[PDB]
Parts: sequence; C-alpha cells; structure tokens
Amino acid sequence: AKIIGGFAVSHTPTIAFAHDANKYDDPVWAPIFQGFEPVKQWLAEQKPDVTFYVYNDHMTSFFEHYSHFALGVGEEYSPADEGGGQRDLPPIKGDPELAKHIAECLVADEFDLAYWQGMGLDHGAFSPLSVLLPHEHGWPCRIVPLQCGVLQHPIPKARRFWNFGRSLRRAIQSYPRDIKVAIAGTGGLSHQVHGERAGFNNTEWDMEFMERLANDPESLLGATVTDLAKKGGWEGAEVVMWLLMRGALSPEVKTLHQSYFLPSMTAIATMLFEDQGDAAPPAESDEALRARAKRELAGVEEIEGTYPFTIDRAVKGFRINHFLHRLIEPDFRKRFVEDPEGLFAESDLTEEEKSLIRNRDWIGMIHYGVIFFMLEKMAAVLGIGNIDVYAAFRGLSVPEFQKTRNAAITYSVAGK
Amino acid sequence: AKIIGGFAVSHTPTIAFAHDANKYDDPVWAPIFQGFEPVKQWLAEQKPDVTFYVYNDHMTSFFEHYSHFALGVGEEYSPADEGGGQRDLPPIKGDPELAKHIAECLVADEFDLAYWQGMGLDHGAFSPLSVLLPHEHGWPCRIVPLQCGVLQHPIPKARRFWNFGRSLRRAIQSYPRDIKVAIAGTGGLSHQVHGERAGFNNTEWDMEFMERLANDPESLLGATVTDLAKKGGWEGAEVVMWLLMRGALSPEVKTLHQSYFLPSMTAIATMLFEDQGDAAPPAESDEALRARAKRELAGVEEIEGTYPFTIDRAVKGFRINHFLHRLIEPDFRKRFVEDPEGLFAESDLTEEEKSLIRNRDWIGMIHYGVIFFMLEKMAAVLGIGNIDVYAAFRGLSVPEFQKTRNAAITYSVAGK
Ligand SMILES: O=C(O)c1cc(O)c(O)c(O)c1
Ligand SMILES: O=C(O)c1cc(O)c(O)c(O)c1
Ligand SMILES: [Fe+2]
Ligand SMILES: [Fe+2]
Ligand SMILES: [Fe+2]
Ligand SMILES: [Fe+2]
Repeated sequence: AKIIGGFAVSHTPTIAFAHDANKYDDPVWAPIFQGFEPVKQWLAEQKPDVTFYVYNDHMTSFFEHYSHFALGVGEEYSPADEGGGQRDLPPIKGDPELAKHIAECLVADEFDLAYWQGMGLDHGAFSPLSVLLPHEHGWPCRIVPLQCGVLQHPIPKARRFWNFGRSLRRAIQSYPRDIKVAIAGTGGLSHQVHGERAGFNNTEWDMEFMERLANDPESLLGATVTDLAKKGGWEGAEVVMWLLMRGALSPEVKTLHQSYFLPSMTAIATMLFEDQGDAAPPAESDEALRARAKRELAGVEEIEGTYPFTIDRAVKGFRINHFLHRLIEPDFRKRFVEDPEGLFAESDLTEEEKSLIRNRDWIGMIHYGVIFFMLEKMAAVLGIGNIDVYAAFRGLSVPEFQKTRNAAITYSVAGK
Repeated sequence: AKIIGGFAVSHTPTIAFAHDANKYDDPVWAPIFQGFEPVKQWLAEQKPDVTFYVYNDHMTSFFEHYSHFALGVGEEYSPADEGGGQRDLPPIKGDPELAKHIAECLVADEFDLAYWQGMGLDHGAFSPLSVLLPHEHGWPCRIVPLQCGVLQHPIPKARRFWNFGRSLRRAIQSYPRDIKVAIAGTGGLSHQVHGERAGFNNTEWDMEFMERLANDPESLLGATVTDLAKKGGWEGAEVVMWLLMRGALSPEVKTLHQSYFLPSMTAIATMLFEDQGDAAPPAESDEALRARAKRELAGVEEIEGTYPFTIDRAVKGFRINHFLHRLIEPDFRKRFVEDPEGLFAESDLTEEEKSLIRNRDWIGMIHYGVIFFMLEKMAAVLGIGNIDVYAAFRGLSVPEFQKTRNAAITYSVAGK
C-alpha cells in the first residue's frame, strides 16, 4: 500500500547476453552494468516486497491469443524458451493476492484485462531482471507481471497507458497490507529491429523523451504510434510502457539516476524515480475504493452451494485444472483412461489432487477449486453425462436428481 | 454496414446433443427445435453476410490465458475438442476485414481487447449455430466471434458490456461495405451447473429479464454479479452478453419472436429483435469515427523500410508465423535443423512460404508478413545472431553492417 518509486529500463536481449556471457569485465560491454548498478543498489537498499512489473512478451508466450493488458496472477513464472532453451534462472514468485486486488480496482475503473498463469517470461522481463536482482534459490522480491500487447496493431493509445498507470497507483495504494511496492516499465529506447530501416536510432529524441517522461509526462499524452515510430524506430514506440509506470508514480518525482548507452541496435537506458507521495488527497479514499472494487461480489457469500471462480480460486486450482484441461488432447485422454497411474506419476499434482480425480470426487473437486467445465470434459472422457455430475453435486442418485427436473433427459459435450 | 437485427439464444450443450442425436422426433425434446425455428427462418430469409457472434468459451480454448473481450480475427474456425472429439461440423469462415475495422473503432473508444486466430469454437458457439444454420455444405454466412471472459472474476460490469455494445453498433455501421450484419448474444437463461446449488432455476426472473431486455434494457445496467447469480444462478449471470448484443441494436427494437423451454438444467430461450435504424443521425459521423479509428497509424505509410504488424498482416502471416513460433518447442526445432523437408511436408505451408524459410530470406519474410521475433527465434535455433539478420535486412555483410554501430558486438536470445 506504499509506492516507493519505480524504474524504467531497456529490455533488449543484449542485456541478457551480457549477464550470461560474463561480459562484466569487458570494457565494451561494461557501461550496461554501470548503467544498471544504481537501480540495482536502490532495490537492494529499499527492499520492495513486490515489484509491479510492466513489459511486453515478444510473440513467445503470447501469440495466437494476444491481449492488451495481461495481468499475471499466478504463484510463479519460469523463464520462457525462445528457441535456444530456457535461460538458467530460478522461477520468480508472483503475488496472487495483490494481483487480485489490482484486477478488482482496474475492472471497477473500466479497464479490460486478461489473467494468466503458468506461461514463461521471455527476454522482455528476464533480460533486465537478471542484472537488477540477484537470483540464487529465488529472487529478492515478488513480482506481479503486467504483459502489454504492444506489437499487434491496433494497440491502446498512449493516454490509455497513462490512465491505466493512474488507476494502478490507487489500486496499489488501497491494497490493505502495509507493504512496499516498486513499479517497473521495461523496453526502448529508440530502435528498429525489422525491415530495411533496421538500425535506426535517435539520441536527440531519446534525451528529450527521458527529460519529458521524468518532468512533464503529460506533454507526451497526445503522441501517436506514428509519431513515436518516426522519432524512435518502430519497436522504440514500446515506450508507452514507460508512460504506464510513470502514471503510477507521483505527479512529480525525484530522478535518482539515469543512464544512456548505445553500443549496438538499441539505446540502452535506465531511469530511477523516488515517489514523492501525494501532495493532493485522492478523489476517493482507500476505504471507499475498496468498497467500490468489491461491490460486484458484495453479498455473494450469502449464496449457498456456490463457489465463485475468483482469481484466488483460479490460482489454488491451477495445477489440477491444467491437468484436467489436457483431456481435450486425444493422446492425453487416451493415457488417462488406459494408464491413469502412469499419467499421475508423471504430473506435478499433489497426492490430494490425484486422489480427488481417482475417486471421481465430483463435489470434492468443485470444493477444491476445479471449475465445473473441467469436470464436464472429464465426464465426456469417461463416457458418462452431465446429469451424472449434477446429481453427484446434490448428493443424490441420478433417478432422485432427475425428479427435480421438468423432464428426464441426458446429454454431454461429446463430439464425433 | 447495415445491422438488420439481433437474436439472443441459450448455448447449452443440450442443444448440440439434441441436434447430433436427431431428437426432433421426441416430444420431450421437440420444443427446443420449435423455439429455434423462427430464428432459423429469419436467418434464411434475411441472409446476413456476417453474424457478429458474442459467446463465452467454457475453458476450452481459453484457460491459462483468459481475456475479457477476445475478438476472433482469423480466416476460419473449426469446432473445439471438449474431451469427446470435435463435433462433426464444417469450419465456418471469419471476416478479418470487418474484425480489423471493429478493433480499430473499439480501441479508439478505449476498450481493451484481445485478438485471436486458429483456436476451436466450443459449445458456447457451435451448440446454437448447429440448430440455427444449415451446414450440409459449409455455412450460410461468415462470423466475427467475440469471446467474452465471463467465468473468472473479476469480469467487466453489466454497464461495461452494454457500453461495449453501444460502440460496436457504430463500429459496424461505419464499416465501408454494404453488407448485412446480424448480432448474436448467447448463453442463459437461469441455470447453475456447479456445487450444491446446481439445478437452480428461476422462471419468474427469466421472464422479467426477457421483458426488460427487449423494452427497457437500461433498467438492467445497475445489476451486480451478485444480483444476477442470486436471481438466475451462478452461470445464469452470463446474460451480460445478451446485454452487449442489445447495446448494439437500435434504442427501440421490434421483438419478432421469443421462446422459453425448461426441460433440464438450463432455461432454453430465444429472442429475435428487428433493428429500427437510427431516429436521429449519430453523435459522430461514420467518417469522423473512421478518422478517429485510424489516426494512430495515419501517415505510417511515410516511414520507409517499415512493415507495421497490423491485423491484416497478422492474418496474412498466420500459417508461417505459427510454424516458426513452434521453434520454441525443443522437439520441433530439432526436426527443423535435422530434417526441414520432412517438417515442411507435414505442415500446412505453401510452396512460397517453404521457400522463404528454406532460402533464409530474411527481408522477404518481413515483406511477406513474418514478424521479426519469429526470425529472432529462427536465427537462435540455427546458431546465428540477431546481427546476422539485421545485416541481411540492410543488404550488407556483417562487417559492413557493424561499421554503422558504435561498437561491434554479437548476441542472441539463446539460453542454456
Ligand atoms: O537487437 C536488439 O537490440 C533488440 C532485440 C529485441 O528482440 C528487443 O525486444 C529489443 O528491445 C532490442
Ligand atoms: O448443463 C447445462 O445445461 C449447461 C452446461 C454448460 O456447459 C453450459 O455452458 C450451459 O450454458 C448449460
Ligand atoms: Fe544469472
Ligand atoms: Fe519489447
Ligand atoms: Fe447437423
Ligand atoms: Fe454456458
């Protein structure tokens, strides 16, 4: 509930490569590390509990289904395979509770989101994180990732990114735990990595953009994609993500540090901001925002025999849902019927999860966090219908349950 | 550009099964068909070119990545496997042009979207379609699917669904072809299919809701999820999608038909609305709206050697981007390096597409519509770096290209 500041950093794989090839000592590469060091030192000294982390995936985990604002709500995130194998990094921990509260505020502010778990983070996240935070056994803080769909047009306007940041500030502020939160925006600065224009940089624009983002970010809010691509290269226009982070900070900030280095394709830059707090009181008190965020499901606990699939439940039931979900794969559901024990022995399921499936504990699974639709599919796999599951939920024989219906009929989701 | 009207219909897999099992002869099932018949007949008579089709995926194609408003932008859609094989239905065609236009308008109105291609349509979609539209040989119209994330809370508010429908109206009207568009809302009415409350129905509310949706929909815009689930059962609350459809229609509509039937778990209902056009001209002209929708990328054409990855290019490049994307899978990439021709032979790629990859035609791939990040993965897989691809983009040797950089370094996205 206290924002301590935030940082902006390039995410080019140059950075990841430098860490992985130990170019630390090499003077050609060294300005990257000198650039990142104060940010690294600040994070080690301030110890945020959670860093809300703004980046874009580069058509690695996000491709056939591609969303604008994708909130990472899961327990952990491993590195993604980008065609040369996963980087040797430990998973970083998420924060489902914080993520949930943020989702709730942002949805009440009429932003449309995506939620995701269990997919890798590509270079867009782990390239700079790997230089900013020591990563033995785990990582110094939690992150709540926000993956932004900045590469498939149309994308949200610069001002939408800004306005997201503003709502994010209040959401974070109003989270009812006394914890420290830093905000990161990655990407940029100028670069183009495609077409005959590949190799474009604009240091003059980079300096001005840095200056304006720090001290007059509202001046940037009428910039178009075209404006940003013309001045800083096609992919350099990813800096709208810097506007999101900056919008989540105080109207004025202390620039603790900034760095600029252009060795190759990309202007590698960092910026470190100390939040200055709110000069003005907020239009809406934390108390009132918290009540407005929960008003959609206020009173929902009064509904008996109902297990709302909220984010916490989605996270709790993730492994088992994910396993049951694979029953739509013909080779997987074949192994499930024929050699279930072989499939369990290979899974990441707890004994309790295996046992619920093995016992066909219909209500037990709903209770646990399984969404009915996973049970619907399992039913189909076993050649039994929906009515069988419903009767099990009611603790009744199929015949007794069928008496509650206006007609006695049967059906399933089975195809051909 | 002309909206002819819209229809609301239940999407329970009772309907899909009723059709696949030929239950039209059984009087217990008969009235499912009796209810759908007028909507069937209206469709055959009116012949819309495209149905803009609002449904929810029941955690089949959307699970680990789950978005609020996911717009189907691809060429065609096949039925999904839901554990019992795909239903025996021919693919239905998309409308990438209409979908791109709608994206542009909705984003300008500050709705945050997801874009998807190539994933199957579950019972949310094909269940009622299979009874609404003959499919002996393909389908009578195209669709643009809007998959709504109504199952994992927090979801967007009732008023947000409605407002989406309000912009969608203008989005469709402003589309510059004289096609006829129908709009479909699916789901409902009262049902609950999980927990000890499974089997809840409330006919008295279903009737009020039908009444109010037809003739006073704005009186529904204050309903919370709690209101909807309490009155209509947990899953019954998906009727927010009916609201979205209704928002896209004229403020007043003529109800041509409604039906209601409660055999088993779900209240199976249909509503058919005739659009009445616009009483007064819109707040914003079609032309001003298109201006607003296009301004972010206006004058992007003046940026040389640059190929914005817009939706049309995402559709054009889908097959090949998909194929290259699979380079992230260890087994796939090993086949790619070791027997590319075997891999090509198995794939759905065209000869041109195969050539582009075979010849390592970097810039030719960009021109074709391959996004660079697929090429980045491909270079990594092949043991070469980003520099190599950038040099080819420019038509320079690597040493000649390195001279344009401040330092001559090499790097890639390779892991362990
Ligand atoms: O070649 C580069 O410097 C580069 C490559 C990337 O994939 C990227 O996202 C980036 O920001 C920079
Ligand atoms: O059992 C039912 O009537 C039912 C099952 C579903 O999976 C569903 O999406 C629905 O709207 C109704
Ligand atoms: Fe490391
Ligand atoms: Fe990026
Ligand atoms: Fe059929
Ligand atoms: Fe449903």
